[PDB]
Amino acid sequence: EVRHIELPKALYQAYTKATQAIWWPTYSPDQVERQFLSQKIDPSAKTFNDLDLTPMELPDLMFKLIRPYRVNTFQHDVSQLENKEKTFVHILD
Amino acid sequence: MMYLTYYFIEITIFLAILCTIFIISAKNPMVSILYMIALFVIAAMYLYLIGLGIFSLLYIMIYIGAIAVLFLFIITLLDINSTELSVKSNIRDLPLVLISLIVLTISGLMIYSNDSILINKLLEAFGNDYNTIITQDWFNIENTTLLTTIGNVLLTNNAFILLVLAIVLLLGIIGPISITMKHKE
Amino acid sequence: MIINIVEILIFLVCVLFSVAYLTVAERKTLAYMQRRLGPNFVGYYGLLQAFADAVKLLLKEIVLPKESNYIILVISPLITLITALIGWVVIPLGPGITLGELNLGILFSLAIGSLGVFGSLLSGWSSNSKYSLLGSIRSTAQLISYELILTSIFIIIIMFVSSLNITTIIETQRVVWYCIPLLPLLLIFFIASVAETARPPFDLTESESELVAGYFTEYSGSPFVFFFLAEYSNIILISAFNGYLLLGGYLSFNYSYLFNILFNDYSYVSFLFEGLINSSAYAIKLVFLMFSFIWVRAAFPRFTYDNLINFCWIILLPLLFGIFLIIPSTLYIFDSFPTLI
Amino acid sequence: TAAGISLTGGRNRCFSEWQSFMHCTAKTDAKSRAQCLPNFEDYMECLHHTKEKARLREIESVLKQKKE
Amino acid sequence: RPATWEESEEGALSKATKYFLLAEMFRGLYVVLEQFFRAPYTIYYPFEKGPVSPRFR
Amino acid sequence: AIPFEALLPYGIIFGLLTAGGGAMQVLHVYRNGGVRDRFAIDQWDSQMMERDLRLNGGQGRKQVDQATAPEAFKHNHVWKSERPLI
Amino acid sequence: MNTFIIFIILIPIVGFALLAVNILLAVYKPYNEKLGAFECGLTSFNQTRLAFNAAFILVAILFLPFDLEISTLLPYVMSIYLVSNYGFTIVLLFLLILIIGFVYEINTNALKINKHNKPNTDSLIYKL
Amino acid sequence: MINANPGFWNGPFRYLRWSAHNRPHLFFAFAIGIAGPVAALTLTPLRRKYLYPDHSPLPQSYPLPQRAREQLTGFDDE
Amino acid sequence: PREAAAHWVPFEDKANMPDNVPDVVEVGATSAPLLSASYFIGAKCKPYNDDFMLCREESQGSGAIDCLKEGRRVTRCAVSVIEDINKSCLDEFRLHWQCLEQNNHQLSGCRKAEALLNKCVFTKLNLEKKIPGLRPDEEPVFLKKDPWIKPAVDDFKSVRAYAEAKKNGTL
Amino acid sequence: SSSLYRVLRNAWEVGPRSYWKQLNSIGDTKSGRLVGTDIYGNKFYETDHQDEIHLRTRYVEYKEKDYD
Amino acid sequence: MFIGTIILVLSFLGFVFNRRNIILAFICLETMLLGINLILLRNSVLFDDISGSLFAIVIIILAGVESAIGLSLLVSYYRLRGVINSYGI
Ligand SMILES: CCCCCCCCCCCCO[C@H]1O[C@H](CO)[C@@H](O[C@H]2O[C@@H](CO)[C@H](O)[C@H](O)[C@@H]2O)[C@H](O)[C@H]1O
Repeated sequence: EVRHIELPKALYQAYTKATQAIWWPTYSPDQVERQFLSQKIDPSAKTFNDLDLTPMELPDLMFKLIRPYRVNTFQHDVSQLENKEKTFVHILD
Repeated sequence: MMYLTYYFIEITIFLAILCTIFIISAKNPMVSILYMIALFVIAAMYLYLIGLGIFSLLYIMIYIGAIAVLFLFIITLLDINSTELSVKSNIRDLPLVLISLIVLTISGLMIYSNDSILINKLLEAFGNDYNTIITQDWFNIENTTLLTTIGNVLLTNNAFILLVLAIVLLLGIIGPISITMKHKE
Repeated sequence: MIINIVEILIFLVCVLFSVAYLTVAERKTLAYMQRRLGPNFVGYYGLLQAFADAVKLLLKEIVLPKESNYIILVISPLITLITALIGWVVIPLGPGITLGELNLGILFSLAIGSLGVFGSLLSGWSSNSKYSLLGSIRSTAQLISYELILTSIFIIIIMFVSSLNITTIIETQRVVWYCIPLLPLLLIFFIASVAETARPPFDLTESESELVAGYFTEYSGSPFVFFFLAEYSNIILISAFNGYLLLGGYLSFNYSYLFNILFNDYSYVSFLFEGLINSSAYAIKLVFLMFSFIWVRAAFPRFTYDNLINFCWIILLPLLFGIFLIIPSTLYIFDSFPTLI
Repeated sequence: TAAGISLTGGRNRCFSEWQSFMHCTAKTDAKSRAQCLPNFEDYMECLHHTKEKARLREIESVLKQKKE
Repeated sequence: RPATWEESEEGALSKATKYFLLAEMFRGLYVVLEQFFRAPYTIYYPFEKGPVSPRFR
Repeated sequence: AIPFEALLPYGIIFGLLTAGGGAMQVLHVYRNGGVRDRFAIDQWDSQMMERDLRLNGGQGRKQVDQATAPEAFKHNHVWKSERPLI
Repeated sequence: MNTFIIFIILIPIVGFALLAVNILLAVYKPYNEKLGAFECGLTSFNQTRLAFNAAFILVAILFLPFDLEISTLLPYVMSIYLVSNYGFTIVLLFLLILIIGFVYEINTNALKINKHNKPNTDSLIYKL
Repeated sequence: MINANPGFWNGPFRYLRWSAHNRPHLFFAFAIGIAGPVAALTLTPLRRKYLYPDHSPLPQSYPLPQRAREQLTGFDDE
Repeated sequence: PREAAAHWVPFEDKANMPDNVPDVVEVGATSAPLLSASYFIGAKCKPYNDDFMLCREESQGSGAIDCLKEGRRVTRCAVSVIEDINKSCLDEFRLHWQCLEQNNHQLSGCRKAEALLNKCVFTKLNLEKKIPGLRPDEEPVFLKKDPWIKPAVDDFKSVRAYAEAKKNGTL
Repeated sequence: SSSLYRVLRNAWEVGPRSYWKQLNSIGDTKSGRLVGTDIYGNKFYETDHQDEIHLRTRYVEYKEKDYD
Repeated sequence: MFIGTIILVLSFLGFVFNRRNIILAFICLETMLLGINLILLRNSVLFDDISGSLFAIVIIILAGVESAIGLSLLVSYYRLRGVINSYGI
């Protein structure tokens, strides 16, 4: 379960403005400004299909890209494992 | 500055409630064992508080040092499946859990007093208001501590229970070999 | 409480820097035994090698693998280090010169040493690997198996002095050090010390596991520094146990004659020189025991798990269950059961 | 067997009351055993301090409401 | 033929002393310690070079 | 002994622990007032030390050899009122 | 505030110093295979445990009673003078009874690891 | 096999020789453990008779006299 | 009784003793001089001490209120002993208890001052140190010539005084 | 020879300036006669003492701090 | 008195209403013994009595042997079955 918060603008923008004082990259205030600016595609501009290219889209590649962070907690429904497990040796004498 | 350390018994009671809840609640039983270790630490603290640090150290070296070690030893070696604490599985227990909590706690606090009327038996248990005076005597000439006296009574006045605990420990050796080992012939 | 903070900081500084230079001592002594020299280049005469190692490690990533656990991997070093360092509270460098002058000091030592097994236990749980969980088991078996021998020697010594105050155990050895009547117990306690520290010839699972992909401590960064500090502090603390149980701790020749010659009344120079002599004795004994650890690493091959468990449970404990019978019998024969203090 | 022994190896806090009560039991039979009621009350009072607690409750209440 | 415990030119107590007191092991410790007091072979390389021959490639 | 470079770290360990023990001896003596530490103290010695604190003006381990106490020692007595254990 | 208390609290609530120094100073930009674990190696959804020999768990199960024995000897060594020549005999009987179990442990060979693939020791006999 | 057990009941002395040669870790533990109780039984009275007797007891408490009170004076008031 | 536990506030009492109880001086000596004068107190206050304990035992509970006269006698006898020490034998006494302070109140570290003090009190006050309960066969440990247990540093002033007293035949 | 008398004797032969230079450069204290100098400025030495082992008799003292 | 009764009662409830583990059952038994020992030792201190501390150290020993035997029995159960499941003991 990915955690998200959704707290207001005047607070997050100030928190970001504060975290620019550390040396490493952080979420910038202009990024939370861009959080209100959705993509407006220019129709006069060329596209992929002018290059004979057909993109992938995100849901088919999300598996490939996110499976390193998949935990894979345990196996599914270990019931129906009892009587087969009964036939193996578990402590060697 | 004086009363900064007054509520250190109440804090241990609170932390014990918390650690028991975490034992019941933890997903992986390894975490339940670790919270049991934390509860042993809290009990050892409380025992130092009331003046029995010898028992605190005995607890640290026996319970945490051997029993918890053996618990971790077995869960590292055995497959112990677990169902997570759920609302579709455990919420049915709440009425009986609450009834039993109230009844068992109140009876456990009533059982310690000898008063005839039942309500007063709880009210005396909560009558922890007045402090104890600690006066000093000069009659104890030796350096006898709690462990010395335990040894004295256990080896003279109570030698029989020691020489029966010997057979209990013999069982602790002979049973596990009979149950775990397979003798060839 | 100002001077309490001062005493604590002095003690901490001296202990931790002793550890950091024991690393260099290990390397240089093993080297000169091996007809080489090293480290001699990273300070003048090699006296900044450990600090270079520390500074490097404290700038490395703290990579934690995919199927591992963050919290356990990160705190197990820290719990191990805490337990290694809080055992120094009861160690006396003089008659009462201690941070913790507990009358239950032996039991504090013996109970805080009981918690060092949890590091090796929890290390195995920081991965979804089934064979490291067995290396964990083998190591913990070794540690719990030699704990019994250390505790047995503790109790055999306390048969001679009926006290758990470490300063009293030392002051009883003004007459004779307990290595003289119990010289084989010195060998046994050193052997069990080397085995509890998981040091060679008892380095089975570290040696075992560097072969395989797992079953050893594959930590990076700060966990790694903490584990090194824990190891090279437990070495000094188990040699300290050797010291105050069998080698007299801080004791030496009687210097009453010399002090009555040099001095005429108690001054602070008198007290400083007393303290320096006593802690000098304690430190030279510790140095000898650390050199012995290094020597044993240099000399002998390694054990297997079977040979080691057999060694312990079939050779050493029988002798000690016999010594439990022979020491009180020797005290009964001569009417020498010891009094409290 | 370990009755009447302290944590320090000696007589416990409420030894004397117990010993008085046991002297009176040794004097008595099961029909004259009711003579030993005040002694047993004393032993239990030493143990649990009920009457002294009620006394101090009265003292405190006089310090409590008759003033404020 | 193998030699049994009988037909032994060494008493039980003597070999038990060698068993309990770790004779050969102390001898090995001493042979390692003798090297501690011998000259190290190490040459400091950027400032002292090793042996080279005319044939070197 | 020949290899001094190998004994230098041992010398540092020796010197640090020695100086630590010496400074700790001095600090303990400063804390006590020119007297070595007490150790292995039982109940009796603790009660006697409290009595000494009653006979001197709270001046730690200062000892008094006079045969009659000040008249403050009659009213300086301490009883300890302990929390209820639960 | 005693120096004992100061030390034993200070060690835990300060031990994370170099931890934080390392977390703030050091790089952290993981890969998939830097989050990986080995040169080669794999395992399907076969099981969560490996079969182990009995001695591996028996050493731990027997650590408890022998440890309790040696810890029960502590009252004796702290009472040795007061229990003069009576408790001595009692603890000797204690130790003998507990040595009987140790004898049992040795004679059963409970901590020994046994080997399955024996070497063949049977003669080669040819039916004529 | 080479040096198998000959049995204690088929000869004690031979068995003990075999044990010293082939099982020293058990034999000498047995010797240590047995030599304490036996020595305690057999040598202690010789020690009491010919070396030094047992020490007189320590007080262990205030030695309250077993007598009736006696009237005293000295160090009374005034 | 047990020592306090988990919290405890000292509290004094500014009340005076009742008037049916006469006044009595206190002893006023701290740990070390009292440890030095213990045996000389016991040599002189045996009857008063044991009468105090016998009236406590006979009282069977009321010893605090029934034994006041007897305890006053004990206190006065001890004060008399320490007054006699201070009037006559103060330098050796001070040697002894300062020596006790620099040790851990171990009498084994103070024998050279103990000898001088015992000689002084035996000659002037006629009180001698005796460890009872022993046999004629047992050697009292404070008279052993060469003990096993000796101090780390023998006290300086006591050593100089012992030397001077052996050169002047006082011992 | 790995002994202290060696470094003390050599540091008496080569003065303290050379001692600190050698300690900052080589890490060891060596005393030898100057054999020559190269075109870059590096000075080359040879020792005759029995203490120095085979292959430790000839050495270099570089001119640059960033030696190579 | 309070800490012990609380630990005991909560351990008993976590034993009774455990639909998850067997390890929790072991833990709840051990914590129940702990709670009893704490009440026992508090009474030992208040009465200034040794019988309570004697009973407590005896409980320590007996609980250790109990743990050893219980975890041998679990190992036999696992010898035969190979998996210790949510249910079925
Ligand atoms: C504790 C201070 C805080 C900072 C941490 C310092 C970390 C530095 C730890 C080093 C301690 C010595 O530990 C190290 O010893 C030697 C160094 O030659 C290594 O040994 C290595 O070198 C060779 C020697 O040529 C050995 O033969 C061995 O085969 C191995 O290859 C050990 O495998 C390692 O354990």
